[PDB]
Amino acid sequence: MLKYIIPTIMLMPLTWLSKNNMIWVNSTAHSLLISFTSLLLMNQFGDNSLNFSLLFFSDSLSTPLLILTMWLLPLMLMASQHHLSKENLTRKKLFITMLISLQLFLIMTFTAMELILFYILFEATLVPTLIIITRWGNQTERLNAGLYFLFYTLAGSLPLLVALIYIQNTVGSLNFLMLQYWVQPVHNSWSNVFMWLACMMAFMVKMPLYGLHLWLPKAHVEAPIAGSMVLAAVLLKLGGYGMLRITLILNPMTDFMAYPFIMLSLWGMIMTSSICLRQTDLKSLIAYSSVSHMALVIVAILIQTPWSYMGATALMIAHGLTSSMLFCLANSNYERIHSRTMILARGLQTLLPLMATWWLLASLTNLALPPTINLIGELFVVMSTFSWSNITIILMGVNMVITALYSLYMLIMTQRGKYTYHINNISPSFTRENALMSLHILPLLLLTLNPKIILGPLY
Amino acid sequence: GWVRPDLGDLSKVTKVKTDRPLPENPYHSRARPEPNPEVEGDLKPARHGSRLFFWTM
Ligand SMILES: CCCCCCCCCCCCCCCCCC(=O)OC[C@H](COP(=O)(O)OCCN)OC(=O)CCCCCCCCCCCCCCCCC
Ligand SMILES: CCCCCCCCCCCCO[C@@H]1O[C@H](CO)[C@@H](O[C@H]2O[C@H](CO)[C@@H](O)[C@H](O)[C@H]2O)[C@H](O)[C@H]1O
Repeated sequence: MLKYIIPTIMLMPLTWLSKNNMIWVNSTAHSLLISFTSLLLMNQFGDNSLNFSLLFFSDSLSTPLLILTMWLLPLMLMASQHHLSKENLTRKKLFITMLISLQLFLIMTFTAMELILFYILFEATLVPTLIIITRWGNQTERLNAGLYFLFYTLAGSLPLLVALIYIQNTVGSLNFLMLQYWVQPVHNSWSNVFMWLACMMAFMVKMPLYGLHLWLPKAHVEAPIAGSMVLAAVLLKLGGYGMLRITLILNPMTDFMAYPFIMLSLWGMIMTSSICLRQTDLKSLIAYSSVSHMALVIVAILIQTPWSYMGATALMIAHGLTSSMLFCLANSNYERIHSRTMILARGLQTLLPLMATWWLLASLTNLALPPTINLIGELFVVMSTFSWSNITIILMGVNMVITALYSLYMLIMTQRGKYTYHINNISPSFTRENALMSLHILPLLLLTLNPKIILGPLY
Repeated sequence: GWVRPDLGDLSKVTKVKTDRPLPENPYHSRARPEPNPEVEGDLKPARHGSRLFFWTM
């Protein structure tokens, strides 16, 4: 992985040694070049994962997440450089450094072969993320949002640290390849019930699981746009990726420990979808949309079927691009009217016709219009949960209906109707804003032509 | 014919011949516990280094 780790680090010298007026051009261009080379990770085999060294390996699960992560860095740079224009030069370079360091921790997190190396990097992403939210957020509440984000995560992570170290003691290793062959079954006992909880609660909080999700709408509403992009696109998927790996050693206890969390997700997804119908804040609506989508991922990981794992892998990638696009779309409105109130600026399709096309495409992927990968992921999950229990189609069906209602409600309220009279600073969409939107939707729609590369190890 | 010893004579350490056998275990000592088995051999590099978690050295 050094062909990706090292050039990612070299982005830091590049940013700091760039001319004062070229920090965005240089960092954006060279982070796109790194994104290009990440496609070499798709040298995947039918039987064996791609194991580079004792430290790093890349299978079909981590490969698409790595490519999503490295694609997101250039997009985040494009999305931030407007609202950071008045920033002090050094504080602009420190902002970019926080994003580069986040990418560094992320690509190492997704390829760590040892679970305790995964834990440290998994935890290391907190610091740059927290600093972005609290230093470069705009509102007073960004400070409270930082604390909720920090302490929700740590409340779960610290038990996970104890469980992993206990697992290394008893099994002798935490290398994920070794665990595949040395895994022993988990037999019922209160001791194992809490080993199971410690291994899964840290990841449940990151997804987040319904009930434990309150940190997420706070963080999104306060984060800067680049922070919201990485939060929704990648950092949520650290929970999913971690769960997909650790469940290997939790069998067969996962048979009955899953029930309380499937119930929370199946019911929680209807509850958070319905919350979206009455949200007044556009960013908060998108945040609650992520909770509903990630509920499906939690259910799919817990029912442990080949179809559900394929569906979860596609959902994580599809959600990553769609939710990131939606936050970017809402941000472009915010940079004009400087409010997140959804009902404030209406009828924008009249004033920004092409940006209204992006709003349409983003909404269609969010409601999972076939054959988007949003629909492929969501459909595969629904097929597998139906076999788990037929009655789940009722809850899946209702969520699909409510998901369409709030997706098109967001489209209709902001883009259609009459424009707000007194709002007269809706300038024409910039090239930067249109290119940012297209760099989200075009790769998302292109992946429909070749969806096998985002279906994960069980394809 | 008794001669008085000189100053320093009676404080001399003298040798005495005896036909009594020297005691073997005057303290009545028990047998001393055996020492811990000595660790000997050629110091080789640690196998695969520290082996602490993920570290490869
Ligand atoms: C620190 C870089 C990562 C930054 C992100 C932070 C990640 C989380 C940090 C927590 C610790 C996790 C570190 C994980 C790696 C440690 C395990 C390891 O790397 O193996 C032992 C390592 C030898 O590595 P080895 O596999 O043998 O490869 C040899 C290549 N010549 O031997 C070692 O342990 C030392 C290696 C430490 C890794 C950094 C040092 C690498 C050498 C580059 C130093 C810079 C040299 C250039 C100087 C520029 C001056 C301007
Ligand atoms: C979000 C929170 C989710 C909470 C989920 C709760 C799951 C509850 C699981 C309960 C079953 C635990 O597993 C159960 O534990 C006891 C440990 O005493 C084991 O049984 C053992 O202790 C009991 C004492 O009660 C003895 O009678 C028994 O002889 C002994 O073997 C059982 O063999 C095992 O079946």
